[PDB]
Amino acid sequence: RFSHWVKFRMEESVFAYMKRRSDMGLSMKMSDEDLPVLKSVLMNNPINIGIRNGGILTGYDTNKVSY
Amino acid sequence: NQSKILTLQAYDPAKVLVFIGGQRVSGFAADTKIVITRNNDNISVHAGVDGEISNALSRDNTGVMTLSLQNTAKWNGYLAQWQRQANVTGLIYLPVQVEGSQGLSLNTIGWIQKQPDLSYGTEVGQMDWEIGVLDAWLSPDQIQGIA
Amino acid sequence: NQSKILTLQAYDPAKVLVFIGGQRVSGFAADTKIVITRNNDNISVHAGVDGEISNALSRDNTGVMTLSLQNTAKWNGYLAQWQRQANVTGLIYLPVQVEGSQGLSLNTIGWIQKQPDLSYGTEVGQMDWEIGVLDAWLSPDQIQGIA
Amino acid sequence: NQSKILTLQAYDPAKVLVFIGGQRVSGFAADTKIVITRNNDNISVHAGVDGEISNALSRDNTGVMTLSLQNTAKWNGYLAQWQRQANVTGLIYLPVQVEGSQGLSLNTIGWIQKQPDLSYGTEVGQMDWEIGVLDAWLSPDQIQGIA
Amino acid sequence: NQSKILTLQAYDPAKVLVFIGGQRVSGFAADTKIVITRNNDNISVHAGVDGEISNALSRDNTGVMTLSLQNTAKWNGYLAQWQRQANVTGLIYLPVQVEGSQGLSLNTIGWIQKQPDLSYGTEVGQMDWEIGVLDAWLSPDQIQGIA
Amino acid sequence: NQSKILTLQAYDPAKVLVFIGGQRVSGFAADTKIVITRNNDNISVHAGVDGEISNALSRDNTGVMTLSLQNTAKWNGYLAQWQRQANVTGLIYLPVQVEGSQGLSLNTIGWIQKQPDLSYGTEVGQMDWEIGVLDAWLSPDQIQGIA
Amino acid sequence: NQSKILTLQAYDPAKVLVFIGGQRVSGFAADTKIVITRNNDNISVHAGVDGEISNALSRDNTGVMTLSLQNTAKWNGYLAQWQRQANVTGLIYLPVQVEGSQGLSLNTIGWIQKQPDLSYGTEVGQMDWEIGVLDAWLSPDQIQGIA
Repeated sequence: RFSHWVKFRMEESVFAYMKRRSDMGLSMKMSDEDLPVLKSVLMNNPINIGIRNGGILTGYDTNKVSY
Repeated sequence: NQSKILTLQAYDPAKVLVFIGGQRVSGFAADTKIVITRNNDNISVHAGVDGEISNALSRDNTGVMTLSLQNTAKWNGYLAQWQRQANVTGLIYLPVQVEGSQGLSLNTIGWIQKQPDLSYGTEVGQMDWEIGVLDAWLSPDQIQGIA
Repeated sequence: NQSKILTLQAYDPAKVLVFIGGQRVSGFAADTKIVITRNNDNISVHAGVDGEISNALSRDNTGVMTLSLQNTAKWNGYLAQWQRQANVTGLIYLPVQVEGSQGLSLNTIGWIQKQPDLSYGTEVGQMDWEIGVLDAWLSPDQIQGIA
Repeated sequence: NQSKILTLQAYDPAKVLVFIGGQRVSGFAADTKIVITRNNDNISVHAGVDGEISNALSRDNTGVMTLSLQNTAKWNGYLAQWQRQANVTGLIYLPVQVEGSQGLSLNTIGWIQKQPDLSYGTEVGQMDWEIGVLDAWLSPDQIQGIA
Repeated sequence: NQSKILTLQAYDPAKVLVFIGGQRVSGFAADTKIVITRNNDNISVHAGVDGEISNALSRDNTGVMTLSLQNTAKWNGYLAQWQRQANVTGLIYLPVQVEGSQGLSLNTIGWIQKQPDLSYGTEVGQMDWEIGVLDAWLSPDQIQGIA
Repeated sequence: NQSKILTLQAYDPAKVLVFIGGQRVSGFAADTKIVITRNNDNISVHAGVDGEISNALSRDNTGVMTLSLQNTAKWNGYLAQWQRQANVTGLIYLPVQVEGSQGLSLNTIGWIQKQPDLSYGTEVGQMDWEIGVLDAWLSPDQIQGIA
Repeated sequence: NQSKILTLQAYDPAKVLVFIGGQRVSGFAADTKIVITRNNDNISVHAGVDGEISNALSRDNTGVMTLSLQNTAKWNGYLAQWQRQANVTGLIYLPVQVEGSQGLSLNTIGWIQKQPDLSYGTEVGQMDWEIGVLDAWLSPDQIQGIA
């Protein structure tokens, strides 16, 4: 269920931003100066709600690597 | 000496991208583009009479980010609208992101803390918007070879 | 580069209009015409011991506006009369307006907060009148394309 | 542009007359002749929690006037005698008047508030006498056309 | 203009005599010889709520006098001995006098308030002795024509 | 004079080694490499009414060390990772060492006290990391002939 | 004028001797060698309401002495060892002496009050050691003719 929810909401969140950004003209473009914003787009909708609700884990381990 | 060149590609300031709310900022000032600071130091030291030392970890990591824009820039309009939006509706937060071309990045949420001082004269002025950022841990992700 | 011209029409400082009480101000100083500031920041942050964060919306939006005039200007007379008028009769408020030629505007009411320092010497002096403005939200209305 | 000449007669600093006690002052310093200031701002603002705003009118209008004189001037003698006169007899007040050649005037009573710092060196020094003025409302009377 | 010559005899700084304890001081510094100041202003103003004004006459007239001497001067010895003299025996006071060549004089008693900062370097230093003067009313006696 | 040459071998700044955690630091700024300070003076003096003097020995010897690095340096990454490491896991301390080429050394443990102010502009910036050092007694060990 | 030559023998800064603990100091900085100051002024003045004046003699005469040394100097080692010596064993005091070539001398005991700020850069640095001196009465003994 968690995997299905993450998949659906990631697709939803990317599509909604892309369409809204293409409806004012100024459609997204494949360039190094425009692609990074997907980091915020993804970090916003699914991930920052999963962390708050506690489904997604965070912190540091011992494996000696961050979660 | 050429054996200690710290940057093999010249540092181009235009590579530094800033996204607020998902739109790329533009129209910056003359000398400095951004400044990122913390408010509180990392740990607190409580030293006893005889030299016993104990330390504490801070839990307030908020910082402040300054954004210099020419007062003729168009982005002054977007921030000015946003202030009134939040003052009435009560929605203040907004995603913030920074790209460390050859330095440290940043990716968090923030809000407009104060509005700058608008001045008109014989030269095109300047504005220093304060975007308080909720969490201000700098990220080394842009650097390669960090083991 | 010519693909990043931030102003296609040169910024002419004479387009900046200021109306106080319905009459157009004139007789300004050498370098700066006006400066607009707030007194209080927009929101207050109350952070708990364990990191719980909560925010509050300010309700004091008053600001201060400085108006530089040559001490030989005629408008010094109108402001000087107005001070005594309000001190006795008790009517202080007066409409204030600003035109952001290629920037942010302002339209509110204000009053004379303090009188400047009058000095006489070998050069024509200067005066900095303080016109406290009741509400200081800058308006982007002059800018086109604000969606 | 010649259509915005703010003064059709050159501002001659020698027209600024100052009378203390009925005698004309003379023997001034190099750069600045006088400076007039207030101590308190005009009104007080008491803003409530929810934004209710109410204002109060000040009732302390005293100001301070500085008078720069070369330490070789003869008028230093008259002020120095006056200090001792008032310290013993208890009569401090004395009429004060100022003529705003092309600016704001002043006409009130005042007293010597403090004595300056006397210094002797390789150049003729300077003295800054403080003449506290009981009431410091500037007068536009010298200006014509004030409707 | 030659009709406003404020001094018909050039001001010669060497005419300024200073006597402490009855011996003439000598060995002064490069720029400033002396500085005389008061500590308290002349009168106190107590203004009421509704504008009632009343004034008070001060009764502390003590001042401070600074005396610049080259650290190679011989008079540094006399002052240094005097400090220890008073610290043990308890006799501090000593007559002080000043001659206002073309200015204001002074004639009172005083004591050494503090000792300066002695510094040695590549240039002949300087010392600023503080001679607290019991009463600091400047005298116009040197000026003629004071009616 | 050649009989007072204080250094027979020129002082080469590159000999000054700094090791944090066992790795050699590199990528320093333009003018100053490091600065070491204490927080508290060595002893406390308690002087009585009649001149009785007694002294106390301090027991807080902590100091602060500043480390200037160009913001394009790679070592900014290692420190930035370390901050988060300690904030979560609670392990803050880390060995610190300094080599006094022709001066005083240092060898103790320390932690990152605060993070600097990151600024981006037309020139390669700078960063001032604060490495609080637990004990800050400078060591003369590099100097020969210390009897 | 040649009749007022204040020093018939040029002031040679190298004649100023400083002995700490019985060994002659050497390795000084570029501009200033030493600075001697007091902490408290000589007497206290208690003035009554009606002008009654009474004075008190101080009993705290401690001062501070600064000693500028190039950071490459060898004497930095001796002071650094001395700090640890006193911190553990508790013996802090040490004789101090100064020779006033053509000025005021000094002869008392003192201790190291604080350690300076050690900095490494592209130029040979500097250090300002603070040698608190128990009693700081300057002595005119070097001057002849003091009756």
